[PDB]
Amino acid sequence: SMSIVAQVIAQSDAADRFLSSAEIAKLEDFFSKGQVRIRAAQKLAENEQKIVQEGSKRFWAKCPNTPSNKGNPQKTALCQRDQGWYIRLVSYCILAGNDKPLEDIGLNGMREMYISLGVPLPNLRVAMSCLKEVAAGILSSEEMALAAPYFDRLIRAF
Amino acid sequence: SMSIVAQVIAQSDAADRFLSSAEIAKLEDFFSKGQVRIRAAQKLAENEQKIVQEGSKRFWAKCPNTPSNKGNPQKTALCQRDQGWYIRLVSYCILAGNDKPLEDIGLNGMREMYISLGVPLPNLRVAMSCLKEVAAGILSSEEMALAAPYFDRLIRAF
Amino acid sequence: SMSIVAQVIAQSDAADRFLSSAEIAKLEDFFSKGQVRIRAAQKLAENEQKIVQEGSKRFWAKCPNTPSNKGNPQKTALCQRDQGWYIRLVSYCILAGNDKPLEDIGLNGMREMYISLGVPLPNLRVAMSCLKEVAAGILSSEEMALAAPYFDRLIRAF
Amino acid sequence: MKDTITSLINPADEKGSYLDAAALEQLNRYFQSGNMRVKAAKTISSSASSIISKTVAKSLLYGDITLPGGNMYPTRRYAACLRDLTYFLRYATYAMLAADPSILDERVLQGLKETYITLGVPIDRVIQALNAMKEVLTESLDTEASQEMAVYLDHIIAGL
Amino acid sequence: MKDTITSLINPADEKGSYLDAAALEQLNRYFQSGNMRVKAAKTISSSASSIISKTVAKSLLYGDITLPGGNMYPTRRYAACLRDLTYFLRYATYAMLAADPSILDERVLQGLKETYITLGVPIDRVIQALNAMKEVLTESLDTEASQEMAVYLDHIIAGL
Amino acid sequence: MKDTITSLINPADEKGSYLDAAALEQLNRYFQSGNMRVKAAKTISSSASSIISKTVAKSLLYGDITLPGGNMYPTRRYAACLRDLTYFLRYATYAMLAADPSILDERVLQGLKETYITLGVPIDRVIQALNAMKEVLTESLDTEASQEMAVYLDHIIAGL
Ligand SMILES: *[C@H](C)[C@H]1/C(=C/c2[nH]c(/C=C3N=C(/C=C4\NC(=O)C(CC)=C4C)C(C)=C\3CCC(=O)O)c(CCC(=O)O)c2C)NC(=O)[C@@H]1C
Ligand SMILES: *[C@H](C)[C@H]1/C(=C/c2[nH]c(/C=C3N=C(/C=C4\NC(=O)C(CC)=C4C)C(C)=C\3CCC(=O)O)c(CCC(=O)O)c2C)NC(=O)[C@@H]1C
Ligand SMILES: *[C@H](C)[C@H]1/C(=C/c2[nH]c(/C=C3N=C(/C=C4\NC(=O)C(CC)=C4C)C(C)=C\3CCC(=O)O)c(CCC(=O)O)c2C)NC(=O)[C@@H]1C
Ligand SMILES: *[C@H](C)[C@H]1/C(=C/c2[nH]c(/C=C3N=C(/C=C4\NC(=O)C(CC)=C4C)C(C)=C\3CCC(=O)O)c(CCC(=O)O)c2C)NC(=O)[C@@H]1C
Ligand SMILES: *[C@H](C)[C@H]1/C(=C/c2[nH]c(/C=C3N=C(/C=C4\NC(=O)C(CC)=C4C)C(C)=C\3CCC(=O)O)c(CCC(=O)O)c2C)NC(=O)[C@@H]1C
Ligand SMILES: *[C@H](C)[C@H]1/C(=C/c2[nH]c(/C=C3N=C(/C=C4\NC(=O)C(CC)=C4C)C(C)=C\3CCC(=O)O)c(CCC(=O)O)c2C)NC(=O)[C@@H]1C
Ligand SMILES: [Cl-]
Ligand SMILES: [Cl-]
Ligand SMILES: [Cl-]
Repeated sequence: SMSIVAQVIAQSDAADRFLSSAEIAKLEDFFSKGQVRIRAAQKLAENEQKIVQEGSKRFWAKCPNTPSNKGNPQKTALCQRDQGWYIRLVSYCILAGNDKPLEDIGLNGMREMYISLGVPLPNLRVAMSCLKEVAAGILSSEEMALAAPYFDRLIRAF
Repeated sequence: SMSIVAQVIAQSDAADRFLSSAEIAKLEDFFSKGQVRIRAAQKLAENEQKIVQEGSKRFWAKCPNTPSNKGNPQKTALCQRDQGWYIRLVSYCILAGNDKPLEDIGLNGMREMYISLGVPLPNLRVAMSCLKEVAAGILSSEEMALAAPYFDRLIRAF
Repeated sequence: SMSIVAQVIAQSDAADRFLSSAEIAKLEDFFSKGQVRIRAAQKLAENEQKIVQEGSKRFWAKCPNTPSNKGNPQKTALCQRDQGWYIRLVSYCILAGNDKPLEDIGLNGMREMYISLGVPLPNLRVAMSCLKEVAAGILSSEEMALAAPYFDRLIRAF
Repeated sequence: MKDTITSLINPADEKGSYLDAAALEQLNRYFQSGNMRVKAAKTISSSASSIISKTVAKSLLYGDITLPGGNMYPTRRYAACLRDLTYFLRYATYAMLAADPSILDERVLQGLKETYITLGVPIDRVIQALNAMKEVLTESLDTEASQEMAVYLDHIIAGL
Repeated sequence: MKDTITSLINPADEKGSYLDAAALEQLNRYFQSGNMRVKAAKTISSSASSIISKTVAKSLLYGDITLPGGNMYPTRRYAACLRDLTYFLRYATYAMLAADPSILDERVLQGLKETYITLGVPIDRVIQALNAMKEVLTESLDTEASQEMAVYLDHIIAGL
Repeated sequence: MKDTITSLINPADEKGSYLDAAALEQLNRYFQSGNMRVKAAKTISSSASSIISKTVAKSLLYGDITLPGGNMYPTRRYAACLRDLTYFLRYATYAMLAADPSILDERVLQGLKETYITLGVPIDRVIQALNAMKEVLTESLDTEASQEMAVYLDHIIAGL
């Protein structure tokens, strides 16, 4: 029950009834712009790395006091890795129609992991804000209208 | 455990004891008027069809908006069939001393069947009321004193 | 596992361990006064009949409304038989070191047997009380200190 | 367990027909058995302990079966025999009131002979106690009530 | 239950990669199935009782199965058949909307054949009613919607 | 398992008689065995591990049976031998306290010889360890207590 269709079917099956008009309304809004979802996920996959370095530059301008900006390249590589991983989790949510790929994979237990690692949370605030701004410059006006709830959801978890 | 004697024996056997005075009182009232029960079941069998057409006429007078009164004779025949079947289930209850032939055969799942068939339930209200009135005119004063709890039970299930 | 030694061994064997100090304490108290047990069982065997008639006289004085005191000598003989049987079951418990010869032979299903026979239970109350008082007059101070738990156990079962 | 009324009403329901004249006729004579079967079941249900006491007192007592070595010694074996005879009387009364020995076969007479042979219970003494139970019931019930209880106790005897 | 979107998103998450071009391509054609599957699920969810009524009225009624001795006699057996066909329609609609017959296998077709053989339910009549359900859905849905419901009802038929 | 008291009380109950003078006499000399059997069972129950350690240390150790190829190699086979000797000591103590070797036959010596022959366990070494167990018990118990434990260990030896 990760995707929106499976959740709709699981809510209807639990109540031993057919698909109510609210659930038809939810699946109408998911499947009407499903070409945009394929296009947005393909675009986020296609130029992941361009987004990641162009957001890392803006993030190191807006926050130079990071564990990434400490000289050694391997914490920097782990930060670039995390930026790409969170863009992948945003693309999964664009495809799934709900933020449950971002909650189950990305945000469940994220705070405990980052506080133990020593990565500050305002640093991740501004990192995912810069990543959102770069991806807004990349995607479109209306593919970003799909992605921006999930980028906002990711940003708000820090 | 359809008949009253078998239910009495099943209640006494479950409690590992002999027949209590309430159960002797119930079997006294069943077996005292058991000649009337044989006579009533034989009479309901004997002129089933007279009751069914004479009640169908009164029912089509009191309710002309039936699936039976739609011209084609085969829904009409299925209605006459059901009237005879429910008179047979009433006679089984007269013989058994309880309404368990009517519940197990006739009323369990009856509403789902008739709502799926498209037969209205006020139509069956008035059909079994007219069938009761005709059978009251047929049986006696006191054979009908046996049948009228079961006809009322059948009527109340619609 | 009727005797106390067999029960001690069965409790130790079930727990896959040797003899605990509680069980050594129980077998110390059983075997220290085991000469008294042989003497008491031999004395109860030796003058059974003296106890039985001398207790029957006191019991017919204290309760004349018995099935024994109804003239015919054969219910009287069955009562004398039962008094001797229960003295034998007391002697088995003196030898065994526990009241399990009295429970398994004498008291298991005793109440159902005596209620079906028509022998009243206060009659047996007072019969075994008089039998205890006579055997206290017979045995000793300290052989009766062994028998009196088992006579009390027999008395309390009525 | 199937009684007389259900064993006629059920095949009429499988056929979807009324009770035909043969089955309704054999039901009618059951319905005028009727009040006497209920009268016998009332007499037995109040005086069941007395019936069992008289049954034991004229077939099993005052002999070697209640003495040591017998199978009604000690009190536990006596109590087991007493509740066995109470089972036999209660299920014969059920089968008499139902006019059908089917409750005697799926509640009483199933593995009972093998149980008694394994246990060492003397089946001839059980049969002799059931024969005395018939004589006890003859002196306490009405005339044809005793005969029907005799039929339903002979079914237990023949099963044993 | 796994649907089409989860069955592609989950292996990409185990791999830690994006949806590659084959899986994203087969997801894309599911996304332009899409609005018609939702339109068919809307049509079925409002008119489910009518679909079941028409399915029974052209495959099961007016014969010997609803007469005494049949397996749709008495009313309890009719009601059981009716809710069975409603289960079949609802889970076929779920499997059509999901584009995946996995919900038909772990909710419907598991022990069902053995249940029907033990119960005495005529499986050929069930299959014939499902064949009539396909014809009822053909006259009420759109063209390829009927074909996809036919696929997901044939999965129940082949499991039965 | 039947001990000495039950093996006398039970036939008196089957006969329905008291304990006659022969059985009550042979019970009396068991009752003045008595406190010494309990004293020996107390000594063994506290020092059982020490008894088994001394039994192994003078019959089984410092040879080729605990070296590779021996049947007390590796540690699993040593532990199995150790709990076997603990079984032998515990059931001999039970049979001594009961004054009856019946618990040695239905708990210990039943299929044991065939078990050891199938397993390859050297029965002569087991018998030699039981012979050393008797010498260990002789140095730790009283005089006739050691003799009765010797009888009940010879019963295991003769069964093996
Ligand atoms: C970069 C935007 C920010 C930051 C990053 C940083 N991250 C790490 C180390 C790790 N990061 C993760 C991340 C995840 N595990 C998951 O399951 C998910 C969701 C799918 C994520 C995002 C993990 C597991 C590690 C541990 C190392 C490893 O992967 O083996 C570090 C290194 C910290 C350290 O002590 O080594 C850093 C520096 N740093 C910044 O400045 C940015 C705010
Ligand atoms: C007449 C009083 C009313 C009514 C009747 C009507 N009935 C039917 C069709 C069917 N009726 C049944 C009935 C029963 N099945 C049972 O097990 C029992 C209890 C023993 C009963 C009463 C069934 C199974 C059917 C289906 C057809 C068949 O038997 O094969 C119809 C036809 C409806 C249709 O769509 O064909 C009708 C019209 N109609 C009235 O107007 C009266 C209120
Ligand atoms: C005398 C103290 C009391 C009493 C006695 C009485 N007893 C009986 C008849 C029977 N008593 C027994 C007793 C036992 N069976 C056992 O297994 C044991 C324990 C080992 C006991 C004590 C039995 C079996 C009978 C049945 C007859 C028989 O043995 O064959 C009676 C006769 C009752 C009757 O209806 O015949 C009587 C009168 N009566 C008293 O007044 C005293 C209280
Ligand atoms: C008295 C008639 C004779 C007798 C009886 C006796 N029976 C048993 C033990 C058992 N009796 C039954 C019988 C039934 N159990 C049921 O549920 C029913 C039907 C409702 C019946 C008929 C069974 C199954 C047993 C074995 C299990 C148990 O004991 O409960 C005993 C006891 C045997 C024993 O060793 O204790 C006895 C003594 N024996 C006679 O000598 C009388 C002639
Ligand atoms: C109508 C199509 C045919 C028919 C049907 C019939 N079925 C049953 C009883 C049962 N049906 C099921 C099936 C399911 N239960 C579920 O939860 C699901 C999936 C969601 C399915 C598919 C089961 C398990 C049973 C047995 C338990 C129960 O009765 O509830 C019956 C009743 C049988 C009876 O003896 O009462 C019937 C009549 N029979 C026909 O003849 C029609 C062709
Ligand atoms: C030491 C004395 C000698 C020896 C012992 C040895 N025994 C076994 C394995 C088994 N021992 C038993 C014996 C018993 N189990 C019981 O419950 C009881 C009574 C309470 C007894 C007496 C059994 C049944 C087995 C087989 C099952 C099992 O292993 O548990 C072994 C192990 C053999 C193996 O291959 O592992 C050994 C080594 N062997 C010697 O050489 C010593 C002289
Ligand atoms: Cl019992
Ligand atoms: Cl149902
Ligand atoms: Cl081991």
